Amino acid sequence: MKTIIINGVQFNTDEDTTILKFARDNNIDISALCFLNNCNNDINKCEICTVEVEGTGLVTACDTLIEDGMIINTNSDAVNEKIKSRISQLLDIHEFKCGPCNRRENCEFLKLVIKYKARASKPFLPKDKTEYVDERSKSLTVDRTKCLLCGRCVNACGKNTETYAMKFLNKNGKTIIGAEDEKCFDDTNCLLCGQCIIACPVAALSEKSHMDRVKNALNAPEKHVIVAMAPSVRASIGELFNMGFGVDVTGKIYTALRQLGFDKIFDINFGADMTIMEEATELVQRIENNGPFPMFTSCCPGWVRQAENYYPELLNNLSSAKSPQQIFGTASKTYYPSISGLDPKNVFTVTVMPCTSKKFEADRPQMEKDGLRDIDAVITTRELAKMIKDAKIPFAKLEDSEADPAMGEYSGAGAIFGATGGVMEAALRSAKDFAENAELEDIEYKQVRGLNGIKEAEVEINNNKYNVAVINGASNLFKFMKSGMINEKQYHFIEVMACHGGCVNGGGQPHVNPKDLEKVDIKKVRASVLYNQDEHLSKRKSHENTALVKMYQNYFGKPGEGRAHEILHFKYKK
Ligand code: SF4
Ligand code: SF4
Ligand code: SF4
Ligand code: SF4
Ligand code: FES
Ligand SMILES: [Mg+2]
Ligand SMILES: [Mg+2]
Repeated sequence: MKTIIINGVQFNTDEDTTILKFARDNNIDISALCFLNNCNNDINKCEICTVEVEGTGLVTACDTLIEDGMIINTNSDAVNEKIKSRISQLLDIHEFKCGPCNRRENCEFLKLVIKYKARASKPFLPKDKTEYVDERSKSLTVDRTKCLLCGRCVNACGKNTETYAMKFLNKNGKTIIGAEDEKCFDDTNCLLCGQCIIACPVAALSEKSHMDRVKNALNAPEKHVIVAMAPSVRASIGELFNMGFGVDVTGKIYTALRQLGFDKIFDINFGADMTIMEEATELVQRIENNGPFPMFTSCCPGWVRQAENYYPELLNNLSSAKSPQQIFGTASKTYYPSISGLDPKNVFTVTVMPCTSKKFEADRPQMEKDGLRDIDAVITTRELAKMIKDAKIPFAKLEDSEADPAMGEYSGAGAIFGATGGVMEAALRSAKDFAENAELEDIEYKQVRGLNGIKEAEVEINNNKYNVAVINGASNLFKFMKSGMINEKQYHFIEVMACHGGCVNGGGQPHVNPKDLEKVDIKKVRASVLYNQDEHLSKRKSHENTALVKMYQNYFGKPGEGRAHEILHFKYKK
């Protein structure tokens, strides 16, 4: 073993790890900042994790290994003044205005300033933030007046996407972070997945705001404003109201959306069932025509952009079915009027997503028809949360209400969409019933679930074996293709999500403090909410959605053909 003295307390351990990690595992407080995802800022260590080691001096605990004979002190005056100096220096480059800041209620930096009572040697107060702000992107926004240059976004992008779209840049001899050549992120190989935002300890990286689109549309007398949340929203937004993790708040969201003044409360899970109708039918179609295999999902715009930027040869292999968001939006301007009498142009369709990329998908030029946008606005989970708080809605104390069932009902299949393997399973539940023309009892495909990067399974459909795969994260898509796993066998249907764990870990999701990520498996705790809804729902198949069946019977007809194929589909091409 090793003998380690920390603050006078002796430890006898055989572990090989860092001071920070060992300290955290023994309830010994050590501050940190730039350390996240088992990596720190190598070229510019923040030194917030400084601790004293007798015979060595001050050392960074987040990358310093424990060694026998170490006598560590974490709270000496020499350590605190050092940490206080670094935080003070960061403040010299930080616009310290927490009042209007969108991270006011969960900023790692603010908590560090309060903790050490640090103050700026000179308050950073830029007159014009123009040069510091980049709002060119449809999904991302950079405010470099808040940027600590901790590199956590850069490292996050590398790990999650392996695109390294977020880079350190030298602008006029000044270190900043941004896209390649300081271009607009959209104009680069960036996936707009927002993982860089999630890793950001401050409000330096945020989503491109759409709240003005919403509030204007709401206050517009003639505008009929629809709202519909994604699957993952009802399993995460509760976190930003001190309700904890893994708490279902579906009913509370519906009520909150009515108090905010939305004219109609629908649900994207209804659109998730639609996507399954239009994707399960296509899978069966491609089987009969024998290809083109494999069929890739197309509901994740992060993946779409990844295909557009790295694998354009696969764009014709993507499912023509629109994403649950876009497919919902299409029906909102055509079907919903036909059952409400509303003038389509007065219909304003808003979605609540866990995703920053969804903003880019919704504003795609061709994502419309007859001048009518499928989706007019997308607000992240964080945006809706702020919208609720600004309205002074006591969310945690709201009583449950239901959505409007015309486009608000959803089966358990559409419910699990928010988790990696969700779309896959949901699609197989319908495709097997379609191909075999039956109503099979066994519908649970646990094989394609979980947090494994790459997941594969052999499924039987109409007395024939087919190979499916589920790519869990953009970095795993790169690995899947580069390593030649695609060519090792003939796959017939592949799911691809950009964010590891699925949309429950989207870029528009609530920020989780590093100390909570250690205590909670955010990806599984969030997904559990979705699977629990699937288990307790009467309808667990997309095509068993009564409200949707009505819609298809009375308006669209059959899926994968006629009117359905006409307007609910969207093909990508190189
Ligand atoms: S980023 Fe954090 S510390 Fe800086 S102004 Fe915003 S809330 Fe305050
Ligand atoms: S944008 Fe955020 S994560 Fe990136 S360097 Fe600045 S503070 Fe760190
Ligand atoms: S949105 Fe995703 S791909 Fe783009 S820079 Fe951020 S982490 Fe990288
Ligand atoms: S996995 Fe979901 S949340 Fe992440 S980029 Fe794709 S659609 Fe958005
Ligand atoms: S947390 Fe250790 S150097 Fe940043
Ligand atoms: Mg390191
Ligand atoms: Mg109104």
